Amino acid sequence: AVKKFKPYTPSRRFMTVADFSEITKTEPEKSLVKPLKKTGGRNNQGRITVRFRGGGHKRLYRIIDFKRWDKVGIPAKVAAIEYDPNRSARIALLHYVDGEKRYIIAPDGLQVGQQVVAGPDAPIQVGNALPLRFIPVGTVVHAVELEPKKGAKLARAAGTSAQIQGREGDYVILRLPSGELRKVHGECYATVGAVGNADHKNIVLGKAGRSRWLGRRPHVRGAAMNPVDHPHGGGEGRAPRGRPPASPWGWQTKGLKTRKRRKPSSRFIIARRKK
Amino acid sequence: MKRTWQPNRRKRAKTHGFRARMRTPGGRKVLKRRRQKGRWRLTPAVRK
RNA sequence: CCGAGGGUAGGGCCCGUGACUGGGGCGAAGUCGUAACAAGGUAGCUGUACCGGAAGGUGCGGCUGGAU
RNA sequence: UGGGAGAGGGUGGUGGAAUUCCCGGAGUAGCGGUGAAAUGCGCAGAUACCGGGAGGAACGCCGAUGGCGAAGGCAGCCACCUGGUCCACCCGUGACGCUGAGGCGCGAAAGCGUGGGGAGCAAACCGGAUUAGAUACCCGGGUAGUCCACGCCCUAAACG
RNA sequence: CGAUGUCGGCUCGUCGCAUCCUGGGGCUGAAGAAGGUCCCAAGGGUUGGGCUGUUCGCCCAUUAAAGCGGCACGCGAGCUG
RNA sequence: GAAUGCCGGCAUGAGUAACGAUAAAGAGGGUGAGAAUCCCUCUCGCCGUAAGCCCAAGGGUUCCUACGCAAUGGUCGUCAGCGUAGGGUUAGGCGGGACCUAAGGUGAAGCCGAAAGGCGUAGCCGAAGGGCAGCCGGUUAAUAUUCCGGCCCUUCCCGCAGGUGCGAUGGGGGGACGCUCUAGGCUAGGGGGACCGGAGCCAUGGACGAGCCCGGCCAGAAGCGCAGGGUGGGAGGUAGGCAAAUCCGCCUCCCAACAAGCUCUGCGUGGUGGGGAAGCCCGGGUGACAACCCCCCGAAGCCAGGGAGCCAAGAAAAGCCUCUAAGCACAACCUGCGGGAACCCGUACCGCAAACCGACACAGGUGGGCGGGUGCAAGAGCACUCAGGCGCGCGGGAGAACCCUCGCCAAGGAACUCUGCAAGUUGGCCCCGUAACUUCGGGAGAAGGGGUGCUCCCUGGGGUGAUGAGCCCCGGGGAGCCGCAGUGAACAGGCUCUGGCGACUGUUUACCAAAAACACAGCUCUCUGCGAACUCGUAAGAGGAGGUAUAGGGAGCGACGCUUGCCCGGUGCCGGAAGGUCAAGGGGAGGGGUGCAAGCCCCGAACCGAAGCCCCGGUGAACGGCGGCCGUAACUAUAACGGUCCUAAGGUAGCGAAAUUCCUUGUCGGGUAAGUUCCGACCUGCACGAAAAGCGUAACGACCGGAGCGCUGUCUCGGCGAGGGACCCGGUGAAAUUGAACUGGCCGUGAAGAUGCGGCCUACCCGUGGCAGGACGAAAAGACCCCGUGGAGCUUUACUGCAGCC
RNA sequence: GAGCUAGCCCUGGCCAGGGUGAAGCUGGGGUGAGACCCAGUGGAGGCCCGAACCGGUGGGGGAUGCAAACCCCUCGGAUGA
Ligand SMILES: *C(=O)[C@H](CCSC)NC=O
Ligand SMILES: [Mg+2]
Ligand SMILES: [Mg+2]
Ligand SMILES: [Mg+2]
Ligand SMILES: [Mg+2]
Ligand SMILES: [Mg+2]
Ligand SMILES: [Mg+2]
Ligand SMILES: [Mg+2]
Ligand SMILES: [Mg+2]
Ligand SMILES: [Mg+2]
Ligand SMILES: [Mg+2]
Ligand SMILES: [Mg+2]
Ligand SMILES: [Mg+2]
Ligand SMILES: [Mg+2]
Ligand SMILES: [Mg+2]
Ligand SMILES: [Mg+2]
Ligand SMILES: [Mg+2]
Ligand SMILES: [Mg+2]
Ligand SMILES: [Mg+2]
Ligand SMILES: [Mg+2]
Ligand SMILES: [Mg+2]
Ligand SMILES: [Mg+2]
Ligand SMILES: [Mg+2]
Ligand SMILES: [Mg+2]
Ligand SMILES: [Mg+2]
Ligand SMILES: [Mg+2]
Ligand SMILES: [Mg+2]
Ligand SMILES: [Mg+2]
Ligand SMILES: [Mg+2]
Ligand SMILES: [Mg+2]
Ligand SMILES: [Mg+2]
Ligand SMILES: [Mg+2]
Ligand SMILES: [Mg+2]
Ligand SMILES: [Mg+2]
Ligand SMILES: [Mg+2]
Ligand SMILES: [Mg+2]
Ligand SMILES: [Mg+2]
Ligand SMILES: [Mg+2]
Ligand SMILES: [Mg+2]
Ligand SMILES: [Mg+2]
Ligand SMILES: [Mg+2]
Ligand SMILES: [Mg+2]
Ligand SMILES: [Mg+2]
Ligand SMILES: [Mg+2]
Ligand SMILES: [Mg+2]
Ligand SMILES: [Mg+2]
Ligand SMILES: [Mg+2]
Ligand SMILES: [Mg+2]
Ligand SMILES: [Mg+2]
Ligand SMILES: [Mg+2]
Ligand SMILES: [Mg+2]
Ligand SMILES: [Mg+2]
Ligand SMILES: [Mg+2]
Ligand SMILES: [Mg+2]
Ligand SMILES: [Mg+2]
Ligand SMILES: [Mg+2]
Ligand SMILES: [Mg+2]
Ligand SMILES: [Mg+2]
Ligand SMILES: [Mg+2]
Ligand SMILES: [Mg+2]
Ligand SMILES: [Mg+2]
Ligand SMILES: [Mg+2]
Ligand SMILES: [Mg+2]
Ligand SMILES: [Mg+2]
Ligand SMILES: [Mg+2]
Ligand SMILES: [Mg+2]
Ligand SMILES: [Mg+2]
Ligand SMILES: [Mg+2]
Ligand SMILES: [Mg+2]
Ligand SMILES: [Mg+2]
Ligand SMILES: [Mg+2]
Ligand SMILES: [Mg+2]
Ligand SMILES: [Mg+2]
Ligand SMILES: [Mg+2]
Ligand SMILES: [Mg+2]
Ligand SMILES: [Mg+2]
Ligand SMILES: [Mg+2]
Ligand SMILES: [Mg+2]
Ligand SMILES: [Mg+2]
Ligand SMILES: [Mg+2]
Ligand SMILES: [Mg+2]
Ligand SMILES: [Mg+2]
Ligand SMILES: [Mg+2]
Ligand SMILES: [Mg+2]
Ligand SMILES: [Mg+2]
Ligand SMILES: [Mg+2]
Ligand SMILES: [Mg+2]
Ligand SMILES: [Mg+2]
Ligand SMILES: [Mg+2]
Ligand SMILES: [Mg+2]
Ligand SMILES: [Mg+2]
Ligand SMILES: [Mg+2]
Ligand SMILES: [Mg+2]
Ligand SMILES: [Mg+2]
Ligand SMILES: [Mg+2]
Ligand SMILES: [Mg+2]
Ligand SMILES: [Mg+2]
Ligand SMILES: [Mg+2]
Ligand SMILES: [Mg+2]
Ligand SMILES: [Mg+2]
Ligand SMILES: [Mg+2]
Ligand SMILES: [Mg+2]
Ligand SMILES: [Mg+2]
Ligand SMILES: [Mg+2]
Ligand SMILES: [Mg+2]
Ligand SMILES: [Mg+2]
Ligand SMILES: [Mg+2]
Ligand SMILES: [Mg+2]
Ligand SMILES: [Mg+2]
Ligand SMILES: [Mg+2]
Ligand SMILES: [Mg+2]
Ligand SMILES: [Mg+2]
Ligand SMILES: [Mg+2]
Ligand SMILES: [Mg+2]
Ligand SMILES: [Mg+2]
Ligand SMILES: [Mg+2]
Ligand SMILES: [Mg+2]
Ligand SMILES: [Mg+2]
Ligand SMILES: [Mg+2]
Ligand SMILES: [Mg+2]
Ligand SMILES: [Mg+2]
Ligand SMILES: [Mg+2]
Ligand SMILES: [Mg+2]
Ligand SMILES: [Mg+2]
Ligand SMILES: [Mg+2]
Ligand SMILES: [Mg+2]
Ligand SMILES: [Mg+2]
Ligand SMILES: [Mg+2]
Ligand SMILES: [Mg+2]
Ligand SMILES: [Mg+2]
Ligand SMILES: [Mg+2]
Ligand SMILES: [Mg+2]
Ligand SMILES: [Mg+2]
Ligand SMILES: [Mg+2]
Ligand SMILES: [Mg+2]
Ligand SMILES: [Mg+2]
Ligand SMILES: [Mg+2]
Ligand SMILES: [Mg+2]
Ligand SMILES: [Mg+2]
Ligand SMILES: [Mg+2]
Ligand SMILES: [Mg+2]
Ligand SMILES: [Mg+2]
Ligand SMILES: [Mg+2]
Ligand SMILES: [Mg+2]
Ligand SMILES: [Mg+2]
Ligand SMILES: [Mg+2]
Ligand SMILES: [Mg+2]
Ligand SMILES: [Mg+2]
Ligand SMILES: [Mg+2]
Ligand SMILES: [Mg+2]
Ligand SMILES: [Mg+2]
Ligand SMILES: [Mg+2]
Ligand SMILES: [Mg+2]
Ligand SMILES: [Mg+2]
Ligand SMILES: [Mg+2]
Ligand SMILES: [Mg+2]
Ligand SMILES: [Mg+2]
Ligand SMILES: [Mg+2]
Ligand SMILES: [Mg+2]
Ligand SMILES: [Mg+2]
Ligand SMILES: [Mg+2]
Ligand SMILES: [Mg+2]
Ligand SMILES: [Mg+2]
Ligand SMILES: [Mg+2]
Ligand SMILES: [Mg+2]
Ligand SMILES: [Mg+2]
Ligand SMILES: [Mg+2]
Ligand SMILES: [Mg+2]
Ligand SMILES: [Mg+2]
Ligand SMILES: [Mg+2]
Ligand SMILES: [Mg+2]
Ligand SMILES: [Mg+2]
Ligand SMILES: [Mg+2]
Ligand SMILES: [Mg+2]
Ligand SMILES: [Mg+2]
Ligand SMILES: [Mg+2]
Ligand SMILES: [Mg+2]
Ligand SMILES: [Mg+2]
Ligand SMILES: [Mg+2]
Ligand SMILES: [Mg+2]
Ligand SMILES: [Mg+2]
Ligand SMILES: [Mg+2]
Ligand SMILES: [Mg+2]
Ligand SMILES: [Mg+2]
Ligand SMILES: [Mg+2]
Ligand SMILES: [Mg+2]
Ligand SMILES: [Mg+2]
Ligand SMILES: [Mg+2]
Ligand SMILES: [Mg+2]
Ligand SMILES: [Mg+2]
Ligand SMILES: [Mg+2]
Ligand SMILES: [Mg+2]
Ligand SMILES: [Mg+2]
Ligand SMILES: [Mg+2]
Ligand SMILES: [Mg+2]
Ligand SMILES: [Mg+2]
Ligand SMILES: [Mg+2]
Ligand SMILES: [Mg+2]
Ligand SMILES: [Mg+2]
Ligand SMILES: [Mg+2]
Ligand SMILES: [Mg+2]
Ligand SMILES: [Mg+2]
Ligand SMILES: [Mg+2]
Ligand SMILES: [Mg+2]
Ligand SMILES: [Mg+2]
Ligand SMILES: [Mg+2]
Ligand SMILES: [Mg+2]
Ligand SMILES: [Mg+2]
Ligand SMILES: [Mg+2]
Ligand SMILES: [Mg+2]
Ligand SMILES: [Mg+2]
Ligand SMILES: [Mg+2]
Ligand SMILES: [Mg+2]
Ligand SMILES: [Mg+2]
Ligand SMILES: [Mg+2]
Ligand SMILES: [Mg+2]
Ligand SMILES: [Mg+2]
Ligand SMILES: [Mg+2]
Ligand SMILES: [Mg+2]
Ligand SMILES: [Mg+2]
Ligand SMILES: [Mg+2]
Ligand SMILES: [Mg+2]
Ligand SMILES: [Mg+2]
Ligand SMILES: [Mg+2]
Ligand SMILES: [Mg+2]
Ligand SMILES: [Mg+2]
Ligand SMILES: [Mg+2]
Ligand SMILES: [Mg+2]
Ligand SMILES: [Mg+2]
Ligand SMILES: [Mg+2]
Ligand SMILES: [Mg+2]
Ligand SMILES: [Mg+2]
Ligand SMILES: [Mg+2]
Ligand SMILES: [Mg+2]
Ligand SMILES: [Mg+2]
Ligand SMILES: [Mg+2]
Ligand SMILES: [Mg+2]
Ligand SMILES: [Mg+2]
Ligand SMILES: [Mg+2]
Ligand SMILES: [Mg+2]
Ligand SMILES: [Mg+2]
Ligand SMILES: [Mg+2]
Ligand SMILES: [Mg+2]
Ligand SMILES: [Mg+2]
Ligand SMILES: [Mg+2]
Ligand SMILES: [Mg+2]
Ligand SMILES: [Mg+2]
Ligand SMILES: [Mg+2]
Ligand SMILES: [Mg+2]
Ligand SMILES: [Mg+2]
Ligand SMILES: [Mg+2]
Ligand SMILES: [Mg+2]
Ligand SMILES: [Mg+2]
Ligand SMILES: [Mg+2]
Ligand SMILES: [Mg+2]
Ligand SMILES: [Mg+2]
Ligand SMILES: [Mg+2]
Ligand SMILES: [Mg+2]
Ligand SMILES: [Mg+2]
Ligand SMILES: [Mg+2]
Ligand SMILES: [Mg+2]
Ligand SMILES: [Mg+2]
């Protein structure tokens, strides 16, 4: 339920902010945070390898449990729901009856005080994690492992989900958030429900400084540069592309497919994405 | 206005100093050449 | 002190007028088509919407003030 | 107080028929379409047939000259929440009524905003016909939209 | 071309006369007044504005008249730009 | 003898420019061979959120003292940051190290690369971050939290006493955190005092006064007081914190809770130790048994790890505390006390500058802290002033032009000019009041106006205190006084109307462009299923991202509103298991060389044989493209209408002489006395047009047009005045340039613009202040232009390669 | 060679004073309940004015400079990209 502002500056006209309603606890678990080393988009050579990064707010990385089969059969209580700056989803603090504490991605509808559990027998309930093979067909699911024991890989951004479409041998058929149909192995774990904070996409940043807070530095168009910089550079006056639209490194950028041809996982993609 | 030379003792020793030169093939050739030329200083002076 | 009034500045309403522009009424015998009246030759009308030299056409839903 | 009939409204679920697309099988020389045709589709294997799958929308028979609502309007089936209404008994209140300028709310379709959805249909638009023309009627395509959620618009042959 | 700064303006003049005005004349299709045309004449004079970078030109209000050309399209070791 | 040759020497310009902020000087006395320039005194001026003081960096003896003045100092010099010599820097507590970790660097394990080398977990290094024990005064020519004095404190070793399951690089707690706003109580700092202490003072008309002037504190252990921070206690279970655990985490129960208690800081007090002014006399001495007290203001600092709100969600590690493990419980650890032990390096001086960076004693540049008082609404603004520091290392005259910076101006008031360029005007605060339009915020300080000092009288509310007085803060009313003028000085918007462009705040060509350019939220297309795509790298490895389609890359467009039409024949991209073409390779019909021969050797047709291309389709917010001629209406004109040629399709809405219109100052209308610009229209748009977006749009702009009001030295049209220069005298004393020169005008001539040639004219020799017409004056081997089988950046369906990808 | 400059990383520091007055909260009004209105409180913002600080808009001076980019007046930002 994104929050609007009254137009008392030019920027507040359009700025929207998340409502932070579900959030119940406003400082993180000290034993579960570590420093998140900012890169600026520089690699170990010191070279920029991802342009226009840097200068964002300081952040702490919250260690997330993307396995959950770590603690089969051990129930936990949902102790708190918290803001995580490192991802779009909110996070849930779990107090296991073990005493062990862990963060998971907070699915939609998860309530503080309820109990979650992981394992092949867990009830089909929002927040529980089971291997895919034991989840009934049609179940909306999130935080899906892509190979057994390798960690939750798919459907983690705010609002996303995968839907279980059918089974075939050792594999289940998922409709990913992109609409691709894919075979994922049945022993791969997944969590019942959709990721929460589904309004995240309707946030209007509102001003250029807001992008700067997130570490987004200004993006400069190819058509704004010179020929030494960019295929679109140069020209007297403004200029149209004057060639097929291209990246700074010269490859075409309107249509040109880029997935590797002979990639082994092609045997597991049923149908490519949609819309 | 601000000129180009803004002296800094730690910067000087860590950039042109004897130990920076020794750690690198080109820095050792600098030392080898300044010794062969007979320089009284192989490396810039800084107080430290 | 108040004070006719004069001056300065800014508002409100009305009237007249204006390059040009909008459609309206009217005018014995102009040009284009033929939308409506018969099932008017695609039943018509309709609110809306999009489109077309023009009447109009088509979509969606509605009315019989429609015929057989 | 005790009863009743009903597509009255809202929420959540859920069933089968059909269309379209996808995969597998089998099969070959046309299919489609019209007044007649052509565009279109088809040996790169279509149409017609069988099995599998996905998805949206609408609910056949019952169904009526029927029922419900103040109107707009409401039709598979199930559950919950909720309105109106009629009948019987003749128990309670004791004229507490009628209407109603303003006000407030509801208000088909189309249209608008922000998300989503998209099978079929289909403004615009393209093509094939017809024609003197044919910015039409007919034919093959096809985008909004038609569907959902919230928020707008407030119109009508909103008619008995 | 081992460099002669290039438009216009401003400032400062100076010269030519094929004379705009003023002075002197002949002819007139010169009644007067006012013109037209040509001859002599360079002493002095030849305004202030609107527009445009403008030169030029058109317009306003005047005037005896609001002349035309040269001086490296006079003048940037004088200014402007 | 020439190479704008090379090196050196020495000329010319020339006793010329200049002598480095216009804060400013005068005199007396001293010293000395010599004095505007050194020392001393008095007077004057300048800074005072500094031009004063303290740190850090950087510099490296410049510090202090004696003796010097050749050179250095823009003059002088007896002076000096200069020459010579001697002296000077004292730490367990300040800073760094024997402590921690941050980016990053390095790197046993390991990975990679022809070599050199590149990576890389832990570990190690790495600080202005964490952590950790000293305050006040005195002393030197020169150091001082360092020496000394007083009062405090830290760690290490050993010992005594008492207590305890002691013990760690291992587990846990803590350390430990943002931005804005902010409470209570304090301190720093400051204002006042009719109170306390003080050398004196009474002038010039008056005052011996509740007069003037000066000062009225600082540090302090335990204890106590005030104000705060931190913190639940008990028990049972326990499978989690990579062994163990009595610790920690989780569940339960009992008790305690806006507390209290324990604990830790800040402030006050505090044994005690210090300090102590004017004035006067010669840095000192006196004052002085100095006094050291009350009231007010009051932090941005302290209590602090305080409170609240918000989104963009805010280091690590050690110290420290707790738990246990081997081990050891004769040990070991905790608490108290005692004695001993306590190392290395820095410390002088400059430090907004004459000692640092700028070749200079250079008007530039340089991070942190303190930065007093009065008034002006506030304040670090402005004016003046304290403490303290300076008068800027050439002066003395004169009172021309001209230049700079500044002041004023009759009448006019933009007539100036490309342009109101520049300079006026306006200017703070309080009150009254305020338009179109709007996205309802704004536009707005709209505009426009009134008030503003001083005196007396009455009165309201708050803070401190006590509810009162005093001090202090915000006021309300009445009556008066003076001047030309009351934000009386200084600091402090001119305003409006209307267009173009860009939504907006931002960014940019360091050093000629700040803009309409870039960016920007936002819109769309496209790629990417995760060992993602993409990027850097030979690779390993990285970034992407410890992210996962509500995410990430690429591209265009550029808030928002209303919208974004037709063309897929060419190019691109996407789809298409057929067909055609197609390399190595497979195959081997059929040949050939050689040998006596077995054989050896070579060529080789059909046929099979990938991507790519061809071919079949799709696709525009992919590259792009969106017609011509002729005729036609009952006045004319013009064509709603028709004919025909061509195309892949013939530009729709909206806009239009435009930041686009050539003809052009198009035509008409507005504004003006007059308008090539401006605004509104028209449309035969040379040559607009829909995300290289189309048309609008409130607000915004040191952007660019046009107009009006206000006001002006911009101008008619100039005048006067000030100061710094220019000028003269003393001191010091450059420069580019320069073939040599005994270097005039005209009319000619001459390589076509002559001081230098011809003819004539004119002219005694040499300077000084001025002006710029010439010396085709100086400067820089023309940037334009061409030429060279010269160079370089850029492009592409030029050629040929290569990475990369298939 | 990144001691100048450009970007990023780690860790610190700085931004006088005044003005405007968002949401929220409270109360009052309102209604079937609401929306909503009013007042108070509150203190938001690439908000406003203006020093430090960061800039470099217009003009003038300078032009063998005080300076190989400076000086004067004026002007932009100043809680934020
Ligand atoms: C012509 O005007 C020329 C241009 C020099 S700068 C391009 N000027 C002198 O030649
Ligand atoms: Mg908003
Ligand atoms: Mg609003
Ligand atoms: Mg939330
Ligand atoms: Mg930690
Ligand atoms: Mg990293
Ligand atoms: Mg690295
Ligand atoms: Mg490196
Ligand atoms: Mg990149
Ligand atoms: Mg980057
Ligand atoms: Mg993310
Ligand atoms: Mg979150
Ligand atoms: Mg799998
Ligand atoms: Mg979004
Ligand atoms: Mg961020
Ligand atoms: Mg951009
Ligand atoms: Mg460009
Ligand atoms: Mg460019
Ligand atoms: Mg480059
Ligand atoms: Mg290139
Ligand atoms: Mg290129
Ligand atoms: Mg280009
Ligand atoms: Mg360009
Ligand atoms: Mg162009
Ligand atoms: Mg360009
Ligand atoms: Mg381009
Ligand atoms: Mg092009
Ligand atoms: Mg290209
Ligand atoms: Mg896909
Ligand atoms: Mg600089
Ligand atoms: Mg530096
Ligand atoms: Mg250093
Ligand atoms: Mg350093
Ligand atoms: Mg350094
Ligand atoms: Mg180095
Ligand atoms: Mg070194
Ligand atoms: Mg080597
Ligand atoms: Mg070498
Ligand atoms: Mg040397
Ligand atoms: Mg030696
Ligand atoms: Mg060296
Ligand atoms: Mg009809
Ligand atoms: Mg008809
Ligand atoms: Mg009909
Ligand atoms: Mg008909
Ligand atoms: Mg149609
Ligand atoms: Mg066929
Ligand atoms: Mg076949
Ligand atoms: Mg579907
Ligand atoms: Mg009864
Ligand atoms: Mg309706
Ligand atoms: Mg057709
Ligand atoms: Mg025909
Ligand atoms: Mg559709
Ligand atoms: Mg009816
Ligand atoms: Mg030349
Ligand atoms: Mg020369
Ligand atoms: Mg020249
Ligand atoms: Mg020259
Ligand atoms: Mg003039
Ligand atoms: Mg006559
Ligand atoms: Mg004359
Ligand atoms: Mg004359
Ligand atoms: Mg002119
Ligand atoms: Mg000319
Ligand atoms: Mg002209
Ligand atoms: Mg006359
Ligand atoms: Mg002339
Ligand atoms: Mg000429
Ligand atoms: Mg010419
Ligand atoms: Mg000229
Ligand atoms: Mg000239
Ligand atoms: Mg000049
Ligand atoms: Mg000129
Ligand atoms: Mg000259
Ligand atoms: Mg000259
Ligand atoms: Mg110019
Ligand atoms: Mg010779
Ligand atoms: Mg020379
Ligand atoms: Mg030479
Ligand atoms: Mg020579
Ligand atoms: Mg030489
Ligand atoms: Mg010599
Ligand atoms: Mg020489
Ligand atoms: Mg010499
Ligand atoms: Mg001389
Ligand atoms: Mg001279
Ligand atoms: Mg000079
Ligand atoms: Mg000088
Ligand atoms: Mg000065
Ligand atoms: Mg004197
Ligand atoms: Mg003197
Ligand atoms: Mg002297
Ligand atoms: Mg002397
Ligand atoms: Mg002296
Ligand atoms: Mg002061
Ligand atoms: Mg030095
Ligand atoms: Mg000397
Ligand atoms: Mg001397
Ligand atoms: Mg000597
Ligand atoms: Mg000297
Ligand atoms: Mg000097
Ligand atoms: Mg002497
Ligand atoms: Mg010393
Ligand atoms: Mg000590
Ligand atoms: Mg030791
Ligand atoms: Mg370490
Ligand atoms: Mg290191
Ligand atoms: Mg270290
Ligand atoms: Mg440190
Ligand atoms: Mg210390
Ligand atoms: Mg102490
Ligand atoms: Mg001594
Ligand atoms: Mg103990
Ligand atoms: Mg913490
Ligand atoms: Mg933390
Ligand atoms: Mg920290
Ligand atoms: Mg905040
Ligand atoms: Mg104190
Ligand atoms: Mg005070
Ligand atoms: Mg007396
Ligand atoms: Mg346990
Ligand atoms: Mg403390
Ligand atoms: Mg004393
Ligand atoms: Mg005494
Ligand atoms: Mg502060
Ligand atoms: Mg604190
Ligand atoms: Mg706090
Ligand atoms: Mg760390
Ligand atoms: Mg024992
Ligand atoms: Mg040692
Ligand atoms: Mg010292
Ligand atoms: Mg100092
Ligand atoms: Mg400075
Ligand atoms: Mg400083
Ligand atoms: Mg100083
Ligand atoms: Mg010096
Ligand atoms: Mg000094
Ligand atoms: Mg000096
Ligand atoms: Mg200096
Ligand atoms: Mg004081
Ligand atoms: Mg003030
Ligand atoms: Mg002076
Ligand atoms: Mg000075
Ligand atoms: Mg001086
Ligand atoms: Mg003088
Ligand atoms: Mg004189
Ligand atoms: Mg001055
Ligand atoms: Mg004056
Ligand atoms: Mg006067
Ligand atoms: Mg005047
Ligand atoms: Mg005027
Ligand atoms: Mg006037
Ligand atoms: Mg004017
Ligand atoms: Mg101009
Ligand atoms: Mg003023
Ligand atoms: Mg108005
Ligand atoms: Mg208004
Ligand atoms: Mg207006
Ligand atoms: Mg407007
Ligand atoms: Mg409004
Ligand atoms: Mg005003
Ligand atoms: Mg008054
Ligand atoms: Mg007075
Ligand atoms: Mg102002
Ligand atoms: Mg214009
Ligand atoms: Mg802008
Ligand atoms: Mg711009
Ligand atoms: Mg625009
Ligand atoms: Mg806009
Ligand atoms: Mg924009
Ligand atoms: Mg700003
Ligand atoms: Mg520039
Ligand atoms: Mg430049
Ligand atoms: Mg430069
Ligand atoms: Mg400039
Ligand atoms: Mg520019
Ligand atoms: Mg600007
Ligand atoms: Mg730019
Ligand atoms: Mg923008
Ligand atoms: Mg947009
Ligand atoms: Mg989108
Ligand atoms: Mg690469
Ligand atoms: Mg290699
Ligand atoms: Mg990573
Ligand atoms: Mg842009
Ligand atoms: Mg609008
Ligand atoms: Mg095409
Ligand atoms: Mg095509
Ligand atoms: Mg194509
Ligand atoms: Mg092939
Ligand atoms: Mg084309
Ligand atoms: Mg083209
Ligand atoms: Mg259209
Ligand atoms: Mg036009
Ligand atoms: Mg015109
Ligand atoms: Mg236009
Ligand atoms: Mg054009
Ligand atoms: Mg034109
Ligand atoms: Mg023109
Ligand atoms: Mg005209
Ligand atoms: Mg007119
Ligand atoms: Mg025309
Ligand atoms: Mg384009
Ligand atoms: Mg263009
Ligand atoms: Mg426009
Ligand atoms: Mg606008
Ligand atoms: Mg702007
Ligand atoms: Mg601007
Ligand atoms: Mg004007
Ligand atoms: Mg003047
Ligand atoms: Mg003077
Ligand atoms: Mg002399
Ligand atoms: Mg000298
Ligand atoms: Mg000679
Ligand atoms: Mg001679
Ligand atoms: Mg001579
Ligand atoms: Mg002569
Ligand atoms: Mg000639
Ligand atoms: Mg001659
Ligand atoms: Mg001569
Ligand atoms: Mg001769
Ligand atoms: Mg001769
Ligand atoms: Mg001669
Ligand atoms: Mg002669
Ligand atoms: Mg003569
Ligand atoms: Mg002289
Ligand atoms: Mg002279
Ligand atoms: Mg001359
Ligand atoms: Mg000259
Ligand atoms: Mg001169
Ligand atoms: Mg000359
Ligand atoms: Mg010459
Ligand atoms: Mg000349
Ligand atoms: Mg040369
Ligand atoms: Mg040349
Ligand atoms: Mg040259
Ligand atoms: Mg040149
Ligand atoms: Mg040429
Ligand atoms: Mg050639
Ligand atoms: Mg040649
Ligand atoms: Mg060449
Ligand atoms: Mg080349
Ligand atoms: Mg690629
Ligand atoms: Mg640097
Ligand atoms: Mg600030
Ligand atoms: Mg403040
Ligand atoms: Mg105000
Ligand atoms: Mg308020
Ligand atoms: Mg609140
Ligand atoms: Mg601001
Ligand atoms: Mg203001
Ligand atoms: Mg600057
Ligand atoms: Mg400047
Ligand atoms: Mg100015
Ligand atoms: Mg000059
Ligand atoms: Mg210069
Ligand atoms: Mg300056
Ligand atoms: Mg100034
Ligand atoms: Mg400001
Ligand atoms: Mg501020
Ligand atoms: Mg920031």
